Amino acid sequence: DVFLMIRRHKTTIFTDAKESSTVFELKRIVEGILKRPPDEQRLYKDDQLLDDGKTLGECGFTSQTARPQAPATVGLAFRAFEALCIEPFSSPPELP
Amino acid sequence: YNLIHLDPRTREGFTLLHLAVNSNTPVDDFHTNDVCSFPNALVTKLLLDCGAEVNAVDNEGNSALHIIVQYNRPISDFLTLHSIIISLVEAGAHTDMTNKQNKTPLDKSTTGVSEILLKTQMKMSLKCLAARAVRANDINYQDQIPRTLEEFVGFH
Amino acid sequence: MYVKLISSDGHEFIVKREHALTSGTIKAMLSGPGQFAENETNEVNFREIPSHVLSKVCMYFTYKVRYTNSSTEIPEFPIAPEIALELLMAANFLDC
Amino acid sequence: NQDTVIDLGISFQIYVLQAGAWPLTQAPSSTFAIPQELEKSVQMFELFYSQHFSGRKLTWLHYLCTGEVKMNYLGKPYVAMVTT
Amino acid sequence: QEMEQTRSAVDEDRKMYLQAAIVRIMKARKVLRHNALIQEVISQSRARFNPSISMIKKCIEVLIDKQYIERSQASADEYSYV
Amino acid sequence: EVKKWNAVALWAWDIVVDNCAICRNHIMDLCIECCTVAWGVCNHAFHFHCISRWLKTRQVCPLDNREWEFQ
Ligand SMILES: [Zn+2]
Ligand SMILES: [Zn+2]
Ligand SMILES: [Zn+2]
Repeated sequence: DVFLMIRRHKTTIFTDAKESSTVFELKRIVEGILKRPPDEQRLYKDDQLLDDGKTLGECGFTSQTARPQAPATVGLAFRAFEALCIEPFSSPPELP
Repeated sequence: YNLIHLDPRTREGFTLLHLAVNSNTPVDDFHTNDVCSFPNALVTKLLLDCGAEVNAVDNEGNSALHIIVQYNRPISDFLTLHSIIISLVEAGAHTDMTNKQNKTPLDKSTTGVSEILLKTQMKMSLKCLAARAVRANDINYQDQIPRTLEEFVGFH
Repeated sequence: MYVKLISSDGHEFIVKREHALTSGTIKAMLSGPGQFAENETNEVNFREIPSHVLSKVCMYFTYKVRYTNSSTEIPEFPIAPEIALELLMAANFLDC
Repeated sequence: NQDTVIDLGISFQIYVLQAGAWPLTQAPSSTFAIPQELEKSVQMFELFYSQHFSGRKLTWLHYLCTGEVKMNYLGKPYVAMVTT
Repeated sequence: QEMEQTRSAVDEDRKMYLQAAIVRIMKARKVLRHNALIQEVISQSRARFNPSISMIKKCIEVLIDKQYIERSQASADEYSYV
Repeated sequence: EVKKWNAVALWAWDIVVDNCAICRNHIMDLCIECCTVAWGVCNHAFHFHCISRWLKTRQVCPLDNREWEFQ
């Protein structure tokens, strides 16, 4: 029951699944909702690449940290592979 | 409904349903003590179904939920509580009204059973949980927020 | 199955359709006119809310689904003071 | 009534017995584990009862339970309605 | 095998009914003779189960041990409620 | 694997304390003396009538060997 925040440019996808599951379908759940070729994806958690057959529970994050308010954000990238390029959220207008 | 539409108010600012939900209502020493119990489940249920102002506030700033959670006998007539709590939440009665002395009725539950009932009837909701923070930290809402949101913040 | 939400500041947020259906406005916008009857994307634009608050409700959308009525030890919501009074202009527009 | 496609794969005939006025009890622990076929069923019903009926501890009784059995491993002949 | 403890269950329950029976009697009677109290407990409980004398004797002692009631100082037969 | 199974339910009132272990009755109904249910530092809920009479006998909680005090 780990909660994710997949990021790729301005596009951001929220994701929740169990930890004991490979990141293969994690590359494919975005593939189904982006209508793009599947093999071009390359997930980048904390600016590093990880095995497609490896589970996301072993990818670095746990459920006790990735609660929905602050989910374990990850960066997505597509083959041109190519480095992760995400857009950070804009700062709110600060109080005077 | 005619009386409620006219909406009488007590000296202490209590509305009619507020007088229905409290426990310190004086009862006459004659046979009314036999039958006129307070808080009464049927009385509050019929008043709310009749069209009572469920979000009516008193001069002390509390709502009906604030008064009913403060009952001194939670496990003596718990079913009545289990009725009235499922009554008010069924029609208005914001569970986090946060009376004018910055007290949500959950903090004024003063009883584990009553707060369990309220938490089961509480709702993961809007800018009420997303307003307790903005009224705890004094952020200027004076015409910085919509007009109905003025009273929305004034509650929350 | 999934819905797309476009923020004012270019950011696009994609979350589960059921999770975004907890707010009445999204239910209203996805229904009737402007339904965008593709049953897979159902993108909706939001030119008023900034990116972070749209991310914040997307955090809150999954928060409500997980904790409707279960796990009585309910975790609270860390609303930032700098994001306060900004989400206070959003949920009424969303009818959460 | 739920928004999503809620299909349980199981039909119900529930006898929601009241409090201790009923004479049957279960004094031994006898923690019979919920079958995973009907685990989605009991979680849906527990969520249903705890929402429409607040403040109710649905203590399930399985020693006087009832229900049918399917024997698809053998080849599914007939039906059987032995205890849970 | 299970029906004999149900007989003991109401027998346990009838003692609890017996204990509550003496208390409401002595709330108004204050002090009462034991022989009159034997008829008095039976009189109200006759609508339900008929209590034998042996069950009453131990229920007086249990109520005495609980110190809801005790024997009167003037007469050991007479009982005093507190 | 299943089509029409269902069991028998049994619901209490989500009360953390089951019974008043003085009169051995429920907490919802009145006391044997009469209503008012007290609490203790040992987190045990008995009637005020059942406890005020208990402290005359002994100032000890009936379940655990602990000195009873009010709440
Ligand atoms: Zn008692
Ligand atoms: Zn009493
Ligand atoms: Zn104790």
